[PDB]
Amino acid sequence: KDVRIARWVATIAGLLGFVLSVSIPLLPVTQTTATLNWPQQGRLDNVTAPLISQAPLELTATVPCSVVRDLPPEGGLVFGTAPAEGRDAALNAMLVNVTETRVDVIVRNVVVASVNRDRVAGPDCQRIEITSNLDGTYADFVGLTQISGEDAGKLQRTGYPDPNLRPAIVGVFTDLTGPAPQGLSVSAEIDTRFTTHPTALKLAAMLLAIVSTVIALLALWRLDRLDGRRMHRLIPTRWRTVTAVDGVVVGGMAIWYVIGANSSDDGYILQMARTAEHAGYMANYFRWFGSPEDPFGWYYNVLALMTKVSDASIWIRLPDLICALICWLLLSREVLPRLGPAVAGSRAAMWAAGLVLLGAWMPFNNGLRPEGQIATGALITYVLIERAVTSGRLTPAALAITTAAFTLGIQPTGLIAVAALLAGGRPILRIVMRRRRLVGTWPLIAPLLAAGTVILAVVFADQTIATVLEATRIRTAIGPRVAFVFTAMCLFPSLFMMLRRKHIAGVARGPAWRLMGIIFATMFFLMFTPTKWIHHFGLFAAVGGAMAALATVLVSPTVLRSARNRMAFLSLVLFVLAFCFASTNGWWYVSNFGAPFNNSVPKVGGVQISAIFFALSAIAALWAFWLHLTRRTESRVVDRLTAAPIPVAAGFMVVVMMASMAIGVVRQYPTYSNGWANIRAFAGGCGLADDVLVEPDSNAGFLTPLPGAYGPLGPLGGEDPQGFSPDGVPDRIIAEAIRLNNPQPGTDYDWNRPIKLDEPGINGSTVPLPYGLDPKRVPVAGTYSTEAQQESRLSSAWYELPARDETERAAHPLVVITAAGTITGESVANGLTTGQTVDLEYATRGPDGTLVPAGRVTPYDVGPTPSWRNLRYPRSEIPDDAVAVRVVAEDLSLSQGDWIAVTPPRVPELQSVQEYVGSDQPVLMDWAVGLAFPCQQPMLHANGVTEVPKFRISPDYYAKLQSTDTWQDGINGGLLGITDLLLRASVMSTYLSQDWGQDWGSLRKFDTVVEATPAELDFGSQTHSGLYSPGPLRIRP
Ligand SMILES: CCCCCCCCCCCCCCCC(=O)OC[C@H](COP(=O)(O)OC[C@@H](O)CO)OC(=O)CCCCCCCCCCCCCCC
Ligand SMILES: CCCCCCCCCCCCCCCC(=O)OC[C@H](COP(=O)(O)OC[C@@H](O)CO)OC(=O)CCCCCCCCCCCCCCC
Ligand SMILES: [Ca+2]
Ligand SMILES: [Ca+2]
Repeated sequence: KDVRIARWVATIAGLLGFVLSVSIPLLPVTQTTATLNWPQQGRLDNVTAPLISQAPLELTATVPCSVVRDLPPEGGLVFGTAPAEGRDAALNAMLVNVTETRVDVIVRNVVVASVNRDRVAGPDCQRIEITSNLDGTYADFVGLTQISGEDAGKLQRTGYPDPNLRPAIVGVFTDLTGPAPQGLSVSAEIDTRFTTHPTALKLAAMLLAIVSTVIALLALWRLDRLDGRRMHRLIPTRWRTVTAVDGVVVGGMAIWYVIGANSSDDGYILQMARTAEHAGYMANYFRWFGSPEDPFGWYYNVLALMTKVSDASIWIRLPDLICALICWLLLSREVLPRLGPAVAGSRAAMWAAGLVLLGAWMPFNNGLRPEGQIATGALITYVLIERAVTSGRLTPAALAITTAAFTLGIQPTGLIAVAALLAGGRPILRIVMRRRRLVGTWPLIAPLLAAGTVILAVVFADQTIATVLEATRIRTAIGPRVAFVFTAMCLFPSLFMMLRRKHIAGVARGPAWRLMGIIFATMFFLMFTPTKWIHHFGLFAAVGGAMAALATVLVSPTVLRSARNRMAFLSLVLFVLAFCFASTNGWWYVSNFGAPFNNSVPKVGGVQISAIFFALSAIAALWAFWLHLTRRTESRVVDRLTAAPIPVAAGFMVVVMMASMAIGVVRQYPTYSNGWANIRAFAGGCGLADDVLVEPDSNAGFLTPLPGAYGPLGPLGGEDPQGFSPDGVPDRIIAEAIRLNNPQPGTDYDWNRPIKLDEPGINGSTVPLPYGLDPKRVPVAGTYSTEAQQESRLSSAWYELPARDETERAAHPLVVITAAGTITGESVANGLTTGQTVDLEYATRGPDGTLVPAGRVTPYDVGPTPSWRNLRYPRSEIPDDAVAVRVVAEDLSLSQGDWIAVTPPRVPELQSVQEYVGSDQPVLMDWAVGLAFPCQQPMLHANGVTEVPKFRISPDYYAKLQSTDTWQDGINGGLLGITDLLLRASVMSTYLSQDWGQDWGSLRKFDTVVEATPAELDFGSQTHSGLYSPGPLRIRP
């Protein structure tokens, strides 16, 4: 017979799936082992090898005694794991130095083996053995002994047991030259516990597990088919017909996909995905020491396989569109009819569902973070559980358990899906205790275990359990957007109306209560979550639309035979809308450019709009009170107003968002907008790089001074300069920064530079200059003083503008003046910045062959005050009769903090970012700017080692200072330790093509402290047990 066959098959297949799937984590795996030796080509030349883990698994080194005899009297590095002139190299690295009397080994601010030099060069000493491993950091000087102290007579071994004392390796640097001596050699064993590939056994077990689970579910299907019920071959009318709500939702989703905003964590996911295939494992790439997101990481591998085609924004986030359409179909054609005949008979409920799904999908679930996919999985789970309860079969329950497992394996906030299994638990238990009689217990229970457990074969493919435990150890040791509450405003009324009246005429109790309990359970899980509650709201997009479709029926006049309650509900909706129109931080970093309200709350007329909604709420509530006092019923006006409040509210918010985005596009057309760039991607577009402009050499367009008799200030002051002095700038003023006395991460080389220069400029200046300006070609004038103050003027010489041509005039849209002080100028974030006057006065050549002025131009001064920053003067605001131009500066403030400093102007020689950086140079793109710079190549990493970057792109000042500098600091596991220790940064002069007051971000050039070349690593392989760990990593002292 076939029933007994299917029983046996189900049992054996499910048990095998459970066993093998539990065993996948503990099974062996092949790891590639890299190691690094510094003398490579038999010559003493420096070498770079930036480890992303900021420490090796072990280090050994051997140094003869003769090398000390070869250096000069003032020797230096015999070797070091970072350059001696680097930033905090003596705090983060190993250094073997010779200070003219002592041969010192300095591990991180710790002096191990400090020994005289006249002994090491003697005839007794032979070698120096240095070893840093988990057992400690020790150094032995063979042939010698301790002469002084309590340790006298015993060997010259010295050091400390501390596994957190292992150095940070970004190379092997020295000061020696020539051939290599016999014995000098280091050996670093790099940590590569994450980059692996499976054995044949593990792979075969995973494949057999998936096959057996499929076999078991097929056999359980053949067992569920024992009842005479069948699926009819015809499709129903609802899946065949099409409506207008379908068109509205689909069109809105498409238009928002192209034109609309994007989430905040996009570059995070994109850079992880792009670097995963070269690495060999999904790394976070910004934090936590190259540790993976592998326990919740398979969607990222889907994105990584997608990146092999293109990295555009219109392709990599197609899953959002797919999942949106799937949610809409499953919600309109499987969720609403099963709630009852009332729902799916009305149109208002369908409009409510569609519009709420739109409004919740818009700010959050358009991007790359998987919140919308989680919502889709939860909806699929609910649908399959309801189909199981209705049809009485157990296969959709198993498929729903599988879907819940995967939805949890996307992101830890997928536990919402599991809530469905907690709601539809007792029905499935009833089914199991009902079918236990006909067929036994194990044929049913085994496939469910196999379904729940098959996720371990996908989640632990390229990883083991020890790696995951280590990654969690690091993540726990180190630390860790319009408001929408349609969810709550729809959960409260449906809840109270299901509690008030027991049974509703034409509505199902079970499905509604299950949906409501799902939502309450996940809100419970989320209030315990340390992250802010409002950020995780895209999970309630589809289920929230379902609850809205339910709520629009439980408040209509067909059930609520009282007007006062409906007016109260209207007051509630309007109060909610006011609370959502007030609390809005804005949009995030590229959608907030052309939006109407960028630095305020909405304000039309003469007072904010939230006040108008609170006022409408007040009228509604007082009207309800009057209805209560007149004790009337069934007034036609209320039946006209309270026909459908929720769809009207949702449509209002939808139209608001779409209008904001379309206004941002039309107001900001030729330069960057999300929609314009995405439309441009089909034609070879590259995003913000196409619009952003940069000066390769920031001294290229300095204008020629006309002839004149001038003073010691030079041509810049001019014929009566008062209160301006060439060295009139404070000690430490730098480019786009403030130079706090205590340091910060991710800072340029200008911070730690000296105060004064060794050689003065043309005029008697000593001030450093920001953007690579050579003080032998660029004068300065400033008014800061310390003995007594005075009112200061400056009116420079007429600087001859270049020429009168059209192509040149098109390529040269600016005249720029570098200045530091409190200067007035327009902007976007904060317009009309009050302060002192630095203006650009232009001329028109008279008929006598002589000059005479016409007017002035006011700048666009974006950037931190009182930093060295570029002041922008467009050439569109200048008449084409212009031939000459001068600076006019006034200081009418006797306070010691209101000071001015200026340089001469320049018509820069610009070009785009894509024309200079290209798509082959490595770049350190922060986690905010990856979706606008897709064509740029990030700094990959493979086998523990990274690539030395040549550039760094970053967001605006406050975001760089508050978000990225702190996230990927070296103390927390980021990449800026490597760059701060190995490289020296310098900020560049960048502009945006037609928004001269917008702060798109910053571009920084990296230069090398010392000349060096990449390393030739040595490879091998080892097979592990699955539970193997070579001790813990270094994360903390
Ligand atoms: C990767 C994501 C794939 C999602 C699949 C969703 C398909 C939805 C649209 C299909 C068109 C159907 C037209 C049939 C028209 C039709 O006859 O309706 C098919 C059936 C309802 O059938 P009838 O209406 O004939 O049912 C009898 C009733 O009329 C009487 O009550 O609806 C379903 O069961 C749909 C749900 C399938 C869901 C299966 C999902 C299982 C795979 C899980 C994927 C996991 C994703 C992981 C997380 C991201
Ligand atoms: C009831 C059964 C339902 C179907 C269950 C899924 C079927 C199995 C398909 C994936 C097995 C993994 C691939 C083999 C594993 C293998 O042999 O290669 C393991 C491979 C090791 O490669 P290396 O470490 O050399 O490099 C990989 C790197 O290049 C990328 O990280 O790592 C991967 O590529 C990670 C796999 C990502 C997996 C992406 C797929 C995620 C599942 C998508 C389907 C989920 C929805 C299911 C609907 C219910
Ligand atoms: Ca791997
Ligand atoms: Ca002053």
